[PDB]
Amino acid sequence: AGITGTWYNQLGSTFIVTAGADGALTGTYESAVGNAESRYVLTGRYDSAPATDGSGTALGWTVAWKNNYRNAHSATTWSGQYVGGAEARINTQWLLTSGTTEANAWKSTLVGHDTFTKVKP
Amino acid sequence: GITGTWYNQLGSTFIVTAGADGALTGTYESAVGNAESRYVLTGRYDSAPATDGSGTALGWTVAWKNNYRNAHSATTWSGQYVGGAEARINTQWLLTSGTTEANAWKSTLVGHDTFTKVKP
Amino acid sequence: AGITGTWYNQLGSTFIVTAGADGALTGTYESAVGNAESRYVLTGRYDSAPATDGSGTALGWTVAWKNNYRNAHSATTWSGQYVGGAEARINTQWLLTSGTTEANAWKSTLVGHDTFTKVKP
Amino acid sequence: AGITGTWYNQLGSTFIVTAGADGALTGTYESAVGNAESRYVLTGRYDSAPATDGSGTALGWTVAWKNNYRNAHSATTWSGQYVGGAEARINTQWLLTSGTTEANAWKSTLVGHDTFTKVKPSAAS
Amino acid sequence: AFPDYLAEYHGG
Amino acid sequence: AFPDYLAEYHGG
Amino acid sequence: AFPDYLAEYHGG
Amino acid sequence: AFPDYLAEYHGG
Repeated sequence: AGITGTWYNQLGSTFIVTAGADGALTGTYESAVGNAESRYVLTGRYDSAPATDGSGTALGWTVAWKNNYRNAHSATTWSGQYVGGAEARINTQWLLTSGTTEANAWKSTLVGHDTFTKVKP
Repeated sequence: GITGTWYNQLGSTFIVTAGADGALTGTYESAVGNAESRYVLTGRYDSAPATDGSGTALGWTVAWKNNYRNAHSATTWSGQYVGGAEARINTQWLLTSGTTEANAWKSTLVGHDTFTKVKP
Repeated sequence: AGITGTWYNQLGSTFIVTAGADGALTGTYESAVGNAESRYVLTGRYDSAPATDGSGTALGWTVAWKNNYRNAHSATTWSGQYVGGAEARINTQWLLTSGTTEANAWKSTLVGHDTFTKVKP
Repeated sequence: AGITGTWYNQLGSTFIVTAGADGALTGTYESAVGNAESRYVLTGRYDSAPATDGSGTALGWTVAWKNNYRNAHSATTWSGQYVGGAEARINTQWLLTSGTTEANAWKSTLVGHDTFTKVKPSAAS
Repeated sequence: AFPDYLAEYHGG
Repeated sequence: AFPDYLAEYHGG
Repeated sequence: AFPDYLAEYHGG
Repeated sequence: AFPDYLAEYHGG
């Protein structure tokens, strides 16, 4: 039980993360195929002493879409919470920002959502 | 360009280092800047941005826990660095609270902020 | 357009809307129980001449959370698209803003998402 | 004083709105040039009985980016509040959604923000 | 405000 | 679509 | 939670 | 940019 582990969205995109004792999230995020070109560094933070009243655990992380194979000139942040129990889940909303000219900055940031579980689809 | 000390219009201040392989690491504190106000910041940035006038994509997270207090919440900033004589980081943020399942629908606030290297 | 009709989310909250030839959306949004105290005016706009390439139909609407019975001092906007098919769907992102003091304005606006179909759950 | 009136963002985009007594917003949003091709219908709602405690007035509106001249196959909603005082202001966050294929729906919706006042930028100081 | 009776209308 | 002529209406 | 001391860090 | 290969990572 806990945030540390391997997580999947419904499309099989997979992050492998360690949740450190003083709030660090560190790992990788890769495609369902899991080839090297598809793998990116994931870094974030979480509440290492959450409430004990049934509340989830607040967290967030970032992936910049550059690795040693390709570069999309963009980065995504996910903001959400971890919910423990029999079917642990991380529910998120995300922001995806592209590097843009000043003229195009108004259309630099997309919003969306996703959910992750430890069960491989 | 990114590495350094940044301020918003209220004087909240972070130090950040843009590492060789895309890491952002630093500390975000209040305008008063006392120990209780300091939080760890971690994120990522595009270490090889386009050369066509585009900004540099980045993001970071602060979980609002330190050794002194804990808000049971965390914020992510998504945005871009724009270099030059008046360098700026323009962001959109999401602030999520740990909530019960019944309250999860109202767990996440949205907003925006801009940072510069000049003290207000 | 296919938008005119009665729509439901997964919790059974339901709106009944007309998509006018002029691009207007007009109707009522109510709770699953649907008592009078639960009903609010909905108004919005949609693209009355969408692309013919498989794209959805862009739309948005607003509900201010005031009726004669109660007032939450808040309003929500939904931005999204209608997706035609054997089973039509409207997918949305929403922003819920409260009236606040200036000091609390930073925490005035929540974000989320929801999806609606014409099938009562 | 109030929501009814002509509002401008910093680029001079101009909305002309009427706030009806029981919560309707109706009007038009146009460019700084203000020619017919630039003008779009706006509709929304606002809290017609805001709290009497220093709070602003919650509101929202939508523009679909189609008029008789052109069609971007997209629509924007603005969510925010009206704030009275020495220079009245409407502060907003917005969502702009494009009609997309199902494959591209994940990248259908941009987020941003804007602020409006009743002062035309050419007269601003 | 964000009262609990609004939750269902927002999908929660 | 998000054509450039929409920029000013969105504050950009 | 969203305590008031967080406001400045969020630009408000 | 928002290339199509990013879709799955965003749930799309």
